Amino acid sequence: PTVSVFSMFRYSNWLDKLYMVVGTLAAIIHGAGLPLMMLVFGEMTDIFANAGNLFMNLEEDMTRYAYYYSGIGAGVLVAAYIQVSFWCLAAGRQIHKIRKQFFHAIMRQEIGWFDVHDVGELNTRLTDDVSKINEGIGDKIGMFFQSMATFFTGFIVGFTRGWKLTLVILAISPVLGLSAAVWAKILSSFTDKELLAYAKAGAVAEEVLAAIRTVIAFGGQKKELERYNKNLEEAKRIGIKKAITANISIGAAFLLIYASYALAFWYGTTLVLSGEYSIGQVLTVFFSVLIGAFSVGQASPSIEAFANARGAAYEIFKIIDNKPSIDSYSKSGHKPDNIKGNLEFRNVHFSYPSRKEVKILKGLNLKVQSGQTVALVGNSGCGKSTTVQLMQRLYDPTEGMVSVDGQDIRTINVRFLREIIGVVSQEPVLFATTIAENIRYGRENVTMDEIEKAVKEANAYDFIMKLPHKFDTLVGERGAQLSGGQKQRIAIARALVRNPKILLLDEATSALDTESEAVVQVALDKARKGRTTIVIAHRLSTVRNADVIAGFDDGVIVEKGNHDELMKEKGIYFKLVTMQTPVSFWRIMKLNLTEWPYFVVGVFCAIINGGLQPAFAIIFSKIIGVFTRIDDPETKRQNSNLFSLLFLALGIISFITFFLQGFTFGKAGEILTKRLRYMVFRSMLRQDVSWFDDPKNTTGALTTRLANDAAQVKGAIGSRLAVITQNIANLGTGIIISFIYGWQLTLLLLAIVPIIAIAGVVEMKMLSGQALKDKKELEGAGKIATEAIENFRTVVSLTQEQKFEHMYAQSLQVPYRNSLRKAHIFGITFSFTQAMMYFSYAGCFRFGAYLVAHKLMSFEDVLLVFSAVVFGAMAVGQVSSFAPDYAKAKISAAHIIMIIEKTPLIDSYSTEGLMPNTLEGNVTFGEVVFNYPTRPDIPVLQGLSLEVKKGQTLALVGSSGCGKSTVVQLLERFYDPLAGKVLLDGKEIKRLNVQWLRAHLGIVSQEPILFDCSIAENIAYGDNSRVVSQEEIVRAAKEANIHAFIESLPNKYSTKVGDKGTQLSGGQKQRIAIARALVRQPHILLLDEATSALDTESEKVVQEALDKAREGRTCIVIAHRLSTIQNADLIVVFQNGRVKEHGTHQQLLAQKGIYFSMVSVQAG
Amino acid sequence: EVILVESGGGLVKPGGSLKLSCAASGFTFSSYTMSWVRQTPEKRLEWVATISSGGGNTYYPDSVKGRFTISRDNAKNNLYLQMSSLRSEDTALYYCARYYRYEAWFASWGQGTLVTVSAAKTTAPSVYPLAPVCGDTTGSSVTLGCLVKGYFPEPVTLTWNSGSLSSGVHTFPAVLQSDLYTLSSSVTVTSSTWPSQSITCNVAHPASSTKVDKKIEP
Amino acid sequence: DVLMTQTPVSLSVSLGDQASISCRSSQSIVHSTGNTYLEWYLQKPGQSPKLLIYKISNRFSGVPDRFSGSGSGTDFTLKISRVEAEDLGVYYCFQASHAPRTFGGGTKLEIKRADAAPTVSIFPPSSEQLTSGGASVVCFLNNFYPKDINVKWKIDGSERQNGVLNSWTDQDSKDSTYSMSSTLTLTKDEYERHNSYTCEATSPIVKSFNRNEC
Ligand SMILES: COc1cc2c(cc1OC)CN(CCc1ccc(NC(=O)c3cc(OC)c(OC)cc3NC(=O)c3cnc4ccccc4c3)cc1)CC2
Ligand SMILES: COc1cc2c(cc1OC)CN(CCc1ccc(NC(=O)c3cc(OC)c(OC)cc3NC(=O)c3cnc4ccccc4c3)cc1)CC2
Ligand SMILES: CC(C)CCC[C@@H](C)[C@H]1CC[C@H]2[C@@H]3CC=C4C[C@@H](O)CC[C@]4(C)[C@H]3CC[C@]12C
Ligand SMILES: CC(C)CCC[C@@H](C)[C@H]1CC[C@H]2[C@@H]3CC=C4C[C@@H](O)CC[C@]4(C)[C@H]3CC[C@]12C
Ligand SMILES: CC(C)CCC[C@@H](C)[C@H]1CC[C@H]2[C@@H]3CC=C4C[C@@H](O)CC[C@]4(C)[C@H]3CC[C@]12C
Ligand SMILES: CC(C)CCC[C@@H](C)[C@H]1CC[C@H]2[C@@H]3CC=C4C[C@@H](O)CC[C@]4(C)[C@H]3CC[C@]12C
Ligand SMILES: CC(C)CCC[C@@H](C)[C@H]1CC[C@H]2[C@@H]3CC=C4C[C@@H](O)CC[C@]4(C)[C@H]3CC[C@]12C
Ligand SMILES: CC(C)CCC[C@@H](C)[C@H]1CC[C@H]2[C@@H]3CC=C4C[C@@H](O)CC[C@]4(C)[C@H]3CC[C@]12C
Ligand SMILES: CC(C)CCC[C@@H](C)[C@H]1CC[C@H]2[C@@H]3CC=C4C[C@@H](O)CC[C@]4(C)[C@H]3CC[C@]12C
Ligand SMILES: CC(C)CCC[C@@H](C)[C@H]1CC[C@H]2[C@@H]3CC=C4C[C@@H](O)CC[C@]4(C)[C@H]3CC[C@]12C
Ligand SMILES: CC(C)CCC[C@@H](C)[C@H]1CC[C@H]2[C@@H]3CC=C4C[C@@H](O)CC[C@]4(C)[C@H]3CC[C@]12C
Ligand SMILES: CC(C)CCC[C@@H](C)[C@H]1CC[C@H]2[C@@H]3CC=C4C[C@@H](O)CC[C@]4(C)[C@H]3CC[C@]12C
Ligand SMILES: CC(C)CCC[C@@H](C)[C@H]1CC[C@H]2[C@@H]3CC=C4C[C@@H](O)CC[C@]4(C)[C@H]3CC[C@]12C
Repeated sequence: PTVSVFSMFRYSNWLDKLYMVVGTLAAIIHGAGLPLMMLVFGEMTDIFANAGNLFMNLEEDMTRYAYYYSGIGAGVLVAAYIQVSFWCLAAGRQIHKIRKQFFHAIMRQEIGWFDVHDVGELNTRLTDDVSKINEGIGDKIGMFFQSMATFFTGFIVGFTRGWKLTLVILAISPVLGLSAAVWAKILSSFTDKELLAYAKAGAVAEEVLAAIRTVIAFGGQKKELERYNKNLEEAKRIGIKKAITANISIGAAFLLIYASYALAFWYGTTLVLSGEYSIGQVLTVFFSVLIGAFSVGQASPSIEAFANARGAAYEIFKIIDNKPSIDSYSKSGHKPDNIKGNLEFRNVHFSYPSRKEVKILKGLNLKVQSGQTVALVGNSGCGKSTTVQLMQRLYDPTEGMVSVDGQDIRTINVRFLREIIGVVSQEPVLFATTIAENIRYGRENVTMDEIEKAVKEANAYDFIMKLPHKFDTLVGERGAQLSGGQKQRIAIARALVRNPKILLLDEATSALDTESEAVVQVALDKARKGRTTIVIAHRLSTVRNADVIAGFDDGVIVEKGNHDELMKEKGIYFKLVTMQTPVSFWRIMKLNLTEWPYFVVGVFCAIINGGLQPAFAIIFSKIIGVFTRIDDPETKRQNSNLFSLLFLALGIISFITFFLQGFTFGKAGEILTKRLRYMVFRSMLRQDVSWFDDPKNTTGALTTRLANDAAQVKGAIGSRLAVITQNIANLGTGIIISFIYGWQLTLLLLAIVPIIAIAGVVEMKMLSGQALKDKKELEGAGKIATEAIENFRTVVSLTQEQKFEHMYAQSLQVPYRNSLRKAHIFGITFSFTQAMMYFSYAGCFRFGAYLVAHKLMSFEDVLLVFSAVVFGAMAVGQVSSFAPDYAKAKISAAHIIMIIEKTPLIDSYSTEGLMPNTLEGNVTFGEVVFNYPTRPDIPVLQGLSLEVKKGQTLALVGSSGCGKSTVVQLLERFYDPLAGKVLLDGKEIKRLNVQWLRAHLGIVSQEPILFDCSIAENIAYGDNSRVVSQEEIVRAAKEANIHAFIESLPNKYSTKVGDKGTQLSGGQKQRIAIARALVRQPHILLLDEATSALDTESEKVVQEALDKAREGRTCIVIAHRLSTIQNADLIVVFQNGRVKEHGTHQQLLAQKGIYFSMVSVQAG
Repeated sequence: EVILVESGGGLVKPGGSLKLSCAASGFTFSSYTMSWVRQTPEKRLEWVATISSGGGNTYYPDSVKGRFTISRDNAKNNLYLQMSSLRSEDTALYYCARYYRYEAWFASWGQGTLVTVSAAKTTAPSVYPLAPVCGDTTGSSVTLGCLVKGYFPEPVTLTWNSGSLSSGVHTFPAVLQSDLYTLSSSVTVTSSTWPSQSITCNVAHPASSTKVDKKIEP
Repeated sequence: DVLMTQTPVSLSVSLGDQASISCRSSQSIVHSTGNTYLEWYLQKPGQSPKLLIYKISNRFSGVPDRFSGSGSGTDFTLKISRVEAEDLGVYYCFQASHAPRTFGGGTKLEIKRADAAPTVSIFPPSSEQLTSGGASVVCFLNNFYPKDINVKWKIDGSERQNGVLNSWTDQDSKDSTYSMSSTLTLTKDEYERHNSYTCEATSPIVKSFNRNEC
């Protein structure tokens, strides 16, 4: 990780090297601005003392010093600007370069490698790592150098003025620098700590919010809520301990600063009264050294930031440097000229590097001539798609050599070969760009005449003619705006615009109807005479007119020949053909009212922290006055001991007050956040499912709302109260004391108070390193990088690195132009505010010398007004900067309230309704129509009806996506239909009890989902509000034939299973799903794909418990395997939501319809 | 320059309380330590109090402690010493003082005020003329005199011709005996002055409001 | 308590020469900070004491540079040189190092000059005094030197009265002489009983009045 320091600046032109050198010099000069100011001030105090003791010369001398101050002001102005701007510019440019190259390197990558890392994590990683690198490079280095200069100038000034007092302060300086470092780190990392604390809970929250429909089906919302509560208690305890520690450390830092003031002034009075040092000289030395030793503390955030940058840089430069075995762009690739269609495969062995232990392929040998339509038939699992992906050189075979027209692929260019193989994969997805652009994505220079010819070959011009913006329609994300058939037809067109030499279709007519598939195949035979073609499909209507048909078995191509050859061969294909023939209010505190004690105490301490600034002035002023006036030694010694004691006491009570304020308001924030997270989670579990359907509410938005809004409400309330209190104390007292002691000077400084406050705020934002607005805005340009990799379809269809690499660069170009304007504007804003501080220092003290001159007010008074007003304003600024934005937090509280008071349609807690004591078990659907609330225009149902009696094994067979699980969601009270009538034993479900119907029945999900707990508990999951006996646990485990795999495992019924059963296999987690449904003992039982991933000996041992228990309970099984369908009672076939055939299985086998084509598919 | 002017004091009976106030002008009084010093009739000196500038530090020697309070009113630049329980020994002349930067305690002294503490009714003096036998022509001059006797307290004023005659005067210090003071003054004028124009002895005893002008006749 | 003692009390000096006063301080007067804080003061006859030196070496602003001072630890001295008749009075030492503060005993200066006989004059009692029952005869001895002078009263020539009230003025700054008055106080009856009283300054200086009134 921490290697190649000089390499992080590798992407740096000459201009950026210049910018960095000039910026660091401006930094060092800025650093030598505070110390010299303290020297000038220490001499001005000597002048005020002497002249007062006498003073008509006062004014004149002060004129001189005013010039000096103004001088330094201007200097620290220019340096400041040149520093900040220049460093920002350097970082800016480098970041841009890194960004633009990184995405490029990300775009080209072996597909095997792509399999190893997740898409989501990588995408996040790009942006987050680049922002971290920039945070380092930008300003942390310049601020480090400024601090280094401020520290060394401080110590040298302190050693030249007077060396003894600066020795003493060096002695207590380590403790001071360490305090500064700790304090800076805390302020910077306070927001980060919370994200680390909450993670353990956040995981469980994310799991259960992900699998909402499942957990709702199992009634186990309460138990899950319990787990979440436990993780919340842990998070609350961590956050409270961290609050105690942060505040004890800040309290101790303040106590140490005040004790340093007390020590320095005690020793300074011993010196001054001894005659060695003047009072202004003690001030010079002490302040130069104190400020020089605080500067060291600021360096740590900068050094820590640089280490982080180095870390992320290593992992990004690995991906850049990483050279894949197969590159997408090759200049050395040999390109052929007389490209004639010829395919040669010999001894081809290859395995996926994602799972290299399993070998799917054990050698395939093929020779395909030109114009030869070759079809390959075989069950899903032999790897037709594997051969398709092997063709385009998405990988390389581990054994043998493949060749295209004589010479092998291993010495010829990859891009030239990839452009001349038109491939359509299994699933098409329409891009977001306009359809003209999508069809243009084939090749660069295509005119609209070729476009119209290609779309008329694709026969996809009717739905282009019906919809507006016939070449300007922006299709939505992932082809959601249009239908699937139009999608696949335009995908065929998108392939055909390349004018290829070898055409490869992979399941090109999955969801297509009859006539469109027919005209598409006619168009395919229209353009097959000059090219070689390979077609993979499930429908045999487009296969029978091919050249050669072949057959996969265990990855090996077994049967070869024409149609009649495989007819007389009587193989598996002969079996196949024989079988075939908004609103926000101030009610965000009314919820935390119950915690009013913590606030009262917390307000009190609050005032005291604000009040400390005036006290420290009144003593500071007075302490300097002990050497202005003309008293004897003993009076000076006694009054100086008294005020030094007051410095110590102010420190001790500052410690106590900061600790108590922090601890109280922090426990208020913690308790508010706990209660909000718990209540919001509870109301989310109670919420309906359709609410989770809405696209505005998504699986992630809910997790993000939980972890941000619940956390920001505490800011919105507590921080607001504590900030207004601290500030009103600290500024009201200051302006009143200053109004009393001298009003002429107080008006002059009140005229400037705004700018000083704004300058404190700006410096606080610099230290806090608040995230850069520009990238936050630029987020709009990231969706390109997200989509262009997420799809991974046209990217495979065409290398597309140029088109999408350039669209990304182009979208990036706009925020870059704004980033430099931002760097200049912010440099100027920083420089002006600091220079204003120095000029204020000059103008206040000059006017004060004119006042002292005309005996209008003393010197103690001008000093007290200066401190209590000017630095009171600066403290107002800093504390108002720490406060979180009130508008963000107020809107957020309104959002949380919207969720909390949200009313669910289907109540889950109420018991009202129809509660009969008995039932029979008959279900009757009549004219039921259902439309999805997210898809109001697309009707999936058109008035179904069904009659189910006791113990009637009702099979539901149909296409993938014809309303198979819809009848389940209509039974389980997920979606109530708009029309139709459902009678449950002559009892309408809409009038019954809601939890009784969810209590009675029990189902197995379409995909098995497992909570993060032990398998014995996980398999048991399914029954609640009941004492769960372990004899029923082991009985269910024997009945589902999972008892073996449980008794085999160590800690057999305590074995911790991860998220969604990712540790154990799919057949086992499907079997334990069966054992989960089994403990319910339902009188109505539903099965949805009971044998999706299961062995043939395990299907029988699953079905034997079913057949023995199918008596007494109504059973409804929905699957694609015909094994459970042959033995069913009545069978219902669907077609676009319409019941086509119903009755017994022998009646459907007599009258040959579509169920005859369904049943007879692979039998014989 | 610095003008310090004391006022108060006079005659008081033991156990008594007095208030001496010294008006100070010219030197931004609110920024200077101020001390009070005393001098007894034995001609010795002592220290009696100090007070810091506009502040609360007060110091005292053991004797005066608990009986003497010192304060300053900056609104008008005043310094007040308030005495109580006056023992018979604090008869004295009290001078204000100022504090010099560079640490030199008593820099500018105001004019002394006289405080007399003794159980004795104010006795008015008897003023007697003093002249030679029928104006004796002595050399080339004439020495006249004036005798004030039986006077108490000590503060008494004597001038010749309202202050006209000052060149040849000899005012002798008062001698105390039997709780009564005696003082005398001489004046030497040419023979062509006194018998021609009469010389008058002006005597003022403030404590008894006594004021008498005794002409010197032959 | 610190006690300050000035060795020379009566330091008579010739006009034009150098005179030195020495003040010895117990306990080695030294403040904590390190400054001796020993100051001298001058008081002229009939005026308020004024500052001469605010420190052993430092001289107050306005003092002729002939007044010098030197001091080590527990001993200090003041060297006046070129004595001038305006430098006639009393010299005090003040120390502020210790928590009480104490002036030393005064030392008196004297401008040495030549001898001078007093201008004696005698005065009979006034008529007003004789009316009230008293008779005070006053004798003036003006402008003499040195101060050591006797005066004898002689009633009826032979008698030597001794109930007299003497009084001396301090050395005058102009001519450096002394003056004294002798007031013989007797009753009116004891006075009416004699008519021969004189005033002798001590080859004495005699002065007498022939009768009580003339
Ligand atoms: C003209 O000034 C300057 C201002 C600035 C800079 C440089 C300056 O050039 C010098 C540079 N930037 C950062 C440096 C900086 C350092 C410290 C603080 N904040 C306190 O120092 C303080 C905090 C208290 O609460 C946390 C508190 O009360 C508890 C009493 C505090 N300080 C005083 O009252 C104080 C100290 N020294 C004085 C010297 C002369 C006259 C008045 C003085 C008053 C704020 C900013 C921004 C502003
Ligand atoms: C959960 O509840 C809450 C808890 C808390 C807050 C808010 C809460 O709820 C919203 C906010 N709290 C912030 C208080 C704060 C603000 C700004 C500063 N910033 C400097 O202190 C400084 C920075 C320099 O640059 C980084 C620098 O450069 C040299 C010199 C600096 N200070 C001095 O020089 C100096 C000089 N004299 C002093 C005399 C007496 C006492 C302090 C003195 C300091 C320090 C503290 C902390 C706790
Ligand atoms: C930020 C600085 C280095 C650049 C701005 C101009 C600098 C060099 C000028 C402007 C005012 C000048 C200072 C003004 C007054 C003094 C006090 C004197 O007793 C020492 C020199 C010193 C400290 C000067 C040093 C040089 C100085 C600081
Ligand atoms: C990297 C750092 C050291 C560079 C900063 C330059 C600073 C430290 C230099 C430039 C001008 C210098 C100052 C010029 C004048 C004086 C006046 C003298 O009475 C004390 C030293 C002092 C105050 C110098 C201190 C050091 C100084 C401030
Ligand atoms: C581990 C700790 C003790 C480190 C502290 C730094 C030490 C080495 C330094 C810092 C302050 C310094 C002291 C400060 C002042 C003086 C007065 C001088 O006339 C004698 C040395 C002495 C007493 C110094 C000795 C060395 C010293 C103690
Ligand atoms: C590191 C800290 C927390 C531990 C103690 C360090 C400080 C407080 C110590 C280290 C050296 C110490 C100093 C050593 C010598 C002297 C000289 C003396 O005339 C006054 C006390 C003084 C000035 C001491 C004050 C306290 C002191 C400054
Ligand atoms: C650890 C670092 C900050 C050192 C802290 C120790 C400080 C607070 C200590 C060391 C020396 C101490 C001083 C020593 C003596 C006196 C005289 C007394 O009449 C008042 C308290 C006072 C003035 C003390 C104040 C507290 C003090 C200054
Ligand atoms: C009491 C008298 C003498 C002076 C008080 C003037 C008042 C009106 C001033 C002084 C301090 C100021 C507050 C200081 C800081 C903040 C935090 C900011 O986020 C909202 C405004 C607010 C709350 C200011 C409002 C106006 C304010 C309260
Ligand atoms: C912060 C900014 C806007 C302050 C505005 C400056 C003006 C309006 C103020 C600030 C200082 C003020 C001056 C300060 C003192 C004097 C001297 C007096 O004999 C005449 C008025 C005069 C000349 C004032 C006039 C008005 C004045 C110049
Ligand atoms: C910003 C607003 C609130 C105030 C602006 C600051 C001005 C108005 C303040 C700052 C200094 C002040 C001046 C200081 C002295 C004088 C001289 C007098 O003969 C007229 C009033 C006048 C002129 C004051 C008026 C108000 C004043 C000029
Ligand atoms: C009655 C007196 C106080 C009039 C002066 C009003 C001043 C002191 C008050 C009124 C409005 C206040 C400002 C309101 C807004 C902001 C922005 C905030 O992010 C920093 C504080 C800052 C800059 C406040 C500073 C203090 C402020 C300027
Ligand atoms: C706050 C700063 C940045 C702007 C205001 C600067 C002030 C300090 C400037 C602006 C105007 C200036 C005043 C202009 C006129 C006079 C009258 C003169 O007889 C005394 C000086 C005095 C009073 C000047 C003092 C300094 C002054 C008040
Ligand atoms: C704000 C930036 C961009 C412009 C620079 C502001 C300058 C010109 C302002 C800010 C502070 C002001 C100074 C404050 C005080 C004095 C002392 C006076 O006796 C002469 C004018 C002088 C020196 C002022 C001149 C003008 C001044 C220097």
